[PDB]
Amino acid sequence: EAVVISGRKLAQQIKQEVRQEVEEWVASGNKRPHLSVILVGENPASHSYVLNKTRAAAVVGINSETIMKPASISEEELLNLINKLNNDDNVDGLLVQLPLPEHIDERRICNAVSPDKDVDGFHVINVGRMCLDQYSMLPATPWGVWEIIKRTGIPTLGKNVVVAGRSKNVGMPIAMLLHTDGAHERPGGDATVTISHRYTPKEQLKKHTILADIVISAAGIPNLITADMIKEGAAVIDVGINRVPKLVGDVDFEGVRQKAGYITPVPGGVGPMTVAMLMKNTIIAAKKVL
Amino acid sequence: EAVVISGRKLAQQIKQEVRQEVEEWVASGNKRPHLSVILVGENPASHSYVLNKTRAAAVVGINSETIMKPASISEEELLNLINKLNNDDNVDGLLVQLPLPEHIDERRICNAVSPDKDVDGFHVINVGRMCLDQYSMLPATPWGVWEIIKRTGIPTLGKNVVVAGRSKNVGMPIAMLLHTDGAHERPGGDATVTISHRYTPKEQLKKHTILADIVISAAGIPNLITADMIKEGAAVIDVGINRVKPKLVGDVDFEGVRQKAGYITPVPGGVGPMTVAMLMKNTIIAAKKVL
Ligand SMILES: Cc1cc(C(=O)N[C@@H](CCC(=O)O)C(=O)O)ccc1NC(=O)Nc1c(N)nc(N)[nH]c1=O
Ligand SMILES: Cc1cc(C(=O)N[C@@H](CCC(=O)O)C(=O)O)ccc1NC(=O)Nc1c(N)nc(N)[nH]c1=O
Repeated sequence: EAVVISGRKLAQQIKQEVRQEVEEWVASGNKRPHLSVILVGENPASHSYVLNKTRAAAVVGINSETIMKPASISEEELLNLINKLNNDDNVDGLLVQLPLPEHIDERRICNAVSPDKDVDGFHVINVGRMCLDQYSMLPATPWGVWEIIKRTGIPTLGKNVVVAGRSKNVGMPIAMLLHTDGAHERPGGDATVTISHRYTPKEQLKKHTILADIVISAAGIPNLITADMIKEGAAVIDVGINRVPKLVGDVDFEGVRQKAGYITPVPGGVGPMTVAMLMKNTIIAAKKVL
Repeated sequence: EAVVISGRKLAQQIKQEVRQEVEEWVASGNKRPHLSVILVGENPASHSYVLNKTRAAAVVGINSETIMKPASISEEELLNLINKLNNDDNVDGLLVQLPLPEHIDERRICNAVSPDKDVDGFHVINVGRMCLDQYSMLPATPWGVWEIIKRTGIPTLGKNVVVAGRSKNVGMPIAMLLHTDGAHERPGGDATVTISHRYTPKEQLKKHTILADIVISAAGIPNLITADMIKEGAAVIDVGINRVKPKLVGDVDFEGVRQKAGYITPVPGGVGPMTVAMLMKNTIIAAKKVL
């Protein structure tokens, strides 16, 4: 039967590392880290995820504030607010929660956060440095998927991996982290990564996943990963979070639970790892390590 | 037998289009374009390739110069020279031929080239924008691989593609272009892409290539790709150039794969000349200050 990897317990340890690093940093004379979160509108999942992020900040010793603005805000007003925070010497990390209303250019907003405060890793310089295997702020969900793999001890070097999805914030960074060189400034997993997306016929997904030692699902389709697509003993990691009055991942949990070696549940899987790795990035930003 | 795609022929066509675009740019009352290539050291492959670039410049009506420096120059001296050329209004495109000596940080050098003169697409901003499917200077060899595919009508949407190699200048951009969305600012191929590299076990590589409608080899390994790894009718594009009496071959077993592939590029006369052609396109793009 498949080990159900506990995302809640792993994030507990990571957060414990952070609250210790933060306390050593404060004890030796430095400012306590501060994270600002800008939240636009009333997406219930957004508010819920921002709340998780600020609860986690408080219990690791990081100060935080959530600036909530109505969905009717103009792009120029958001860019003013971003620029004021970029110049607030108290603020170490600044992130704008996505998605943003249709009339606001998301990519303009992301590049307007100064890269030293860009704990999300969404600024184009952070994306480019990540893609060159340089030291960077790693985006939180891809770094969480990576930490799930590394702390569970699942090998990646020379192994086959399939990512479902190519979004610039989740799927593509996961694929980048997993195929790249262990020896580089920012190490990678040295795996053999296949990238599928909305134009991958399901038949051809199955022919690649049966070869996969690690299937990573970040598409947002319920029941996309089913037991006949996974080989015996493979690790399956569910980034998708779907509402079907219930919440489920992209994997068919019960069926793949029999077939797989490892699996991550939804909720309680990658979710709390996203919040944990954002805490790492905030203290990294407070140190001006980069 | 397989259709052999002549990269030499396609590149000379494209050079012709660039030439017409330059003459019109000049006839409209604009400065003739100028490309500067910086060459460090005496790698003979590097010298041969820069010579091919400056020849193509002359053919398409672009002024050029190669500035050769000994390998013993310092990083600071290269940056002084690069800053000089960034500030020369006569200079439209500027590239530093890779690889550089171990004491020169390649990353710092590529980021030192003004992004508007960055005809290699190597500046971290161009890399970042390419990886977000924004408009950017595409690097030359990946763009040549893309043109070979598109100008031959070889379809990519929903197809399986395997890239052998993951270098930031060649294999990674090729895999980024091929797997990304046709509907974004800079369109992608919408393919299903597998990236293999030096730790991919040869038997596992084979288990992917057999599903592949396109195989692209940028590993630098003679006879890496052999006819039993390829499915029938597939396209096989040989990015590698290996020296193996001295002879030049690709990563692909040309004669063997010739029999099962639907398409194939030769080495030499394949991707190489396409690299030089797309650099001419990027230089007229840079001269026009379009990005
Ligand atoms: C998907 C997700 C879930 C959770 C979470 O808390 N998941 C729990 C369920 C708890 C519940 O059900 O409420 C679980 O899965 O266990 C936290 C975070 C994210 N993802 C993001 O936050 N992405 C993101 C973004 N949208 N914008 C910016 N700027 N940066 C970002 O990283
Ligand atoms: C690999 C290659 C081959 C040829 C070529 O002429 N091939 C012919 C004959 C080969 C021969 O004459 O031996 C053929 O394949 O037939 C031209 C160009 C490159 N590649 C590069 O130049 N890459 C590159 C780089 N190294 N540094 C910077 N800054 N920018 C770059 O784009």
